[PDB]
Amino acid sequence: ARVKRGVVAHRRHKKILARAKGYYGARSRVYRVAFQAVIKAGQYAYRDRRQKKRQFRALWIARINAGARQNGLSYSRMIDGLKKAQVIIDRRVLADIAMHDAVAFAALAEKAKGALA
Amino acid sequence: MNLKTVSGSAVELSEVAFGREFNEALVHQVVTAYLAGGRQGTRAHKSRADVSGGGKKPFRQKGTGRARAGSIRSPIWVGGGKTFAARPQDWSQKVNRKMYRGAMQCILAELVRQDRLVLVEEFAVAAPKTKELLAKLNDLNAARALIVTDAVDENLYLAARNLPHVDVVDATAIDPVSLIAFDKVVMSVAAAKKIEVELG
Amino acid sequence: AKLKTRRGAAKRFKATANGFKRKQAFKRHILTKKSAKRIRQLRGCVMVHVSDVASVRRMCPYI
Amino acid sequence: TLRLNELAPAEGAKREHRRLGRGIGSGVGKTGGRGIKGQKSRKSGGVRPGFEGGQTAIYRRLPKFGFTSQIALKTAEVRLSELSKVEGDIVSLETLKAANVVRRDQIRARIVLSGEITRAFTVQGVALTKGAKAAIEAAGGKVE
RNA sequence: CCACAAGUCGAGCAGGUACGAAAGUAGGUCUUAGUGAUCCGGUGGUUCUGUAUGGAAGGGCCAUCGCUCAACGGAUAAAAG
RNA sequence: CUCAGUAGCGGCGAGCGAACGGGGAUCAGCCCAUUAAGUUAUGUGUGUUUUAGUGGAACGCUCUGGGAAGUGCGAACGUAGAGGGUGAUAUUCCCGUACACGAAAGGGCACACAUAAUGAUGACGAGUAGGGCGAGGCACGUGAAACCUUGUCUGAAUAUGGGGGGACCAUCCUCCAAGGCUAAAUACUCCUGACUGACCGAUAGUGAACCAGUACCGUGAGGGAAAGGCGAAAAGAACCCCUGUGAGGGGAGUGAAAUAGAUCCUGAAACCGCAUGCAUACAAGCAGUGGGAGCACCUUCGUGGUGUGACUGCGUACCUUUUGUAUAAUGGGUCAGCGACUUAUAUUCAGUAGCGAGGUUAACCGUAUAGGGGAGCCGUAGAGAAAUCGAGUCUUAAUAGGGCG
Ligand SMILES: NCCC[C@H](N)CC(=O)NCCC[C@H](N)CC(=O)NCCC[C@H](N)CC(=O)N[C@@H]1[C@H](O)[C@@H](OC(N)=O)[C@@H](CO)O[C@H]1NC1=N[C@@H]2C(=O)NC[C@@H](O)[C@H]2N1
Repeated sequence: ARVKRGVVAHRRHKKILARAKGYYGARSRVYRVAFQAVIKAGQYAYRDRRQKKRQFRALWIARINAGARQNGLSYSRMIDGLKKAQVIIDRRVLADIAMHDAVAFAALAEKAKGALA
Repeated sequence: MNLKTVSGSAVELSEVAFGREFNEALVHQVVTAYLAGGRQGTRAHKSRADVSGGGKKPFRQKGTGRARAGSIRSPIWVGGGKTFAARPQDWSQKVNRKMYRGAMQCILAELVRQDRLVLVEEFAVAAPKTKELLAKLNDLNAARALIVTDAVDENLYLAARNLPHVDVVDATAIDPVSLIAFDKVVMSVAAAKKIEVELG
Repeated sequence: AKLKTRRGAAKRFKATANGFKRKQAFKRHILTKKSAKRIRQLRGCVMVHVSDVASVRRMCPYI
Repeated sequence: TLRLNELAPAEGAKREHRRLGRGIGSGVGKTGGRGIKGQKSRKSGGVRPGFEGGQTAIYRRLPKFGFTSQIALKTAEVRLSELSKVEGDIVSLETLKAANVVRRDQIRARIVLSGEITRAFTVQGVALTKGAKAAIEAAGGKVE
């Protein structure tokens, strides 16, 4: 029962090379190089699925800081005021409002100042 | 056990030979042992000692820049020996006498339960003609069948030789694979009683 | 082929109901300086230790 | 049911054999369970049984004792319960050999109280222990 | 106490004994070093074995003897550059 | 086959390893001077086999198709439904197959008779048995070492005699050396014929599917390759054009197909071109990843698809070996194909199945996976070195105590 490896080996190599599409030079042509590139891409993606949440929260915080400073507060004081006022709107929605609706963000800042008073 | 033939007559057969409960694991072991015993097992390969040539060291141990080699017939090299060369093997297994008998009893009982066993008072042909046997089997509604007789008549053997899906055997020559492979088993009463005496 | 008994170990060990028995060392010679208690307590058979039973079994497959 | 493609073995009767060195996922890849380096990782790597690294072995630091008896090889022990295998009522060395409870090259036999019997036997030329003789007589038998 | 092989302490029972009026004490020395496994043989005993049988030779069991095997768990009876 | 890895041998190490008895296969005895069984030649007769060969059943229509053996419908043969071929997959188209016949002439074997020879220079075994010395063989290494062989030195008795029974003696049992012949059961495959394979399918399988022990290498012995496939059928491309009357190509023609056009089935990858879309010449690094504008094409018009990816956070390959490697420690130029825990036997444990105080056969026989074959093996009792006892036994003066049970 002699077994020839050609068909299955070719399928596996072709699948790896297909996942390596778009890479530079030997990384999209040569199996030994392409296989390392795919694994490292997977490792990077696993790490960056965690990094993405941090980066987007940092962006929301920066935009909220800009809005609060336009309304006469700092970010930390505005967050403290909202907590004391019991408002539980999260930073993603707060930054969306800060970017797209200035009047509503002004109202939120006024509520935060009123609670801080 | 009481079973009727095709012509309505009543035959009495022992519960030991034709009424035992089905034991699939035992039947499977015996059937696979029979199939394994059917193997021939003739083959061989050449190892690094059997392949032609290869006596001398291809090149010196150090200094050439090559990977070290001891023979051109190394199993690593193209055209070299096979790493684990095969030899002829015997594929027969031992089957306990009681286990074989029990498997045969289980097979016969299951055939009786599934109605693939057909009892007939007498089964004979008047000439070694294929068409006569074919007509007999067709009126018995057993066109694909293993026929079991107390003794194999020469005319019956000759008539059955050329028919596909039809075989004829003596009562002392049944085997577990042939009892299962054919669609139906047409058994004469004399053969059934001899099988009863043999107790499966 | 058949497993072969290590004859040297076969000459040293015998099987009991639940193990192996053996003689004791230090009773062949240089006996004058030994106390009477050691003389009479090193006499007779004892059991093979459980840490050595497995090696004894591999060396003596049929006893 | 009862077809060549509808027969299966019992659950737990068959297992796949262990295949070493066929990738990371199998759990036995690369070294194949042999560990890293050393004598035992080599081909034919085990040491001879009874070798302890150089110190005097257990079977050599202990003394030899005893001698082998020759007539013990021809003496046969018979359990009392095995007497039921004998056909007939006469129990002798010949009939025990015929019943196959005694090997054919043995020259004498002994009966020990091990099991139980019901039939009455006559014992000719076979040694009996005290309890075996008592049981033989209690079953209605006799010795010569 | 201890990987093993070993090592250490021991009340008490039986027989024979020594010293004490006696209750008693004594299984070496205040204790902890003064040491060497297995194999092979020697010696004194022995109700064991004894290659047809009776013996015997040889073997077994108990006691004991022969290593600065000191590289001291001792690779050979026998070995430097 | 078992006895049995037992009894023993062994720097008592590593290892070596019987016999008796039992079960089978096959069976057979005959002679030493008027000389046997047997064997070999030759001749004749009978039987059998082998070397060419002959006959040998039964299918049409329809659809797809280049082509039918394939689809649909309905028939016929079968002692023939083994196999091969035919333009794709045929019991009925061809060769065959079952079966029935067949030899001028020659060869092999068996039996019987006839004639030679041979058995057979040998007529009961003397330089022999035995012994001293040195070696060898016996499972047996000088060991308590019997038995066999003999290089050297010696040396009987001769049936009222002699050999053996593992030092040796006695007694018993058993056999007759120093003269011979003898089939079967057993071992093997350069060959011949038939049949078979959970054997390979062109880096495999023989080194060799092909003009291979060749080419090639070496003074020589010797070493030793690579290399299969047009098409069903050559129908292998008449003729025209460019070119050097070259190579090569474009038409034409053949063909079902010519990107089947000659090193011609399929035509993967490394590697190398051409075309289109987007990006790219102020910006520093394992080349990706998470975001993300713009552009091009497509569109179910979008909270859509495909290609590209300005700008931006993070981010020093893989394997091995190591306390520890981006390491300037090892290995890899790349692709494709091959490349490493097997097989036999024995043993122990686990799972599973049969039978169960029992379980099971081995060799072998067997128109043969069946059925026979019970010799043997394991379990059912231990203690003791052993004789011996035995649910006990050993130790001991002990019925005490204690060890193994
Ligand atoms: N629109 C463009 C038009 C352009 C215009 N026209 C002008 C132009 O430009 N034209 C170009 C011309 C093309 C090309 N130059 C021509 C060419 O090359 N001719 C080559 C002619 C000679 C050729 N070498 C001969 C050859 O090799 N024979 C082989 C050979 O002996 C052998 O094969 C192997 N294995 O070695 C054998 C295998 O058994 O088979 C043989 N052969 C067989 N055939 C037979 C068959 O079929 N059956 C039966 C049997 O007879 C078979 N054997």
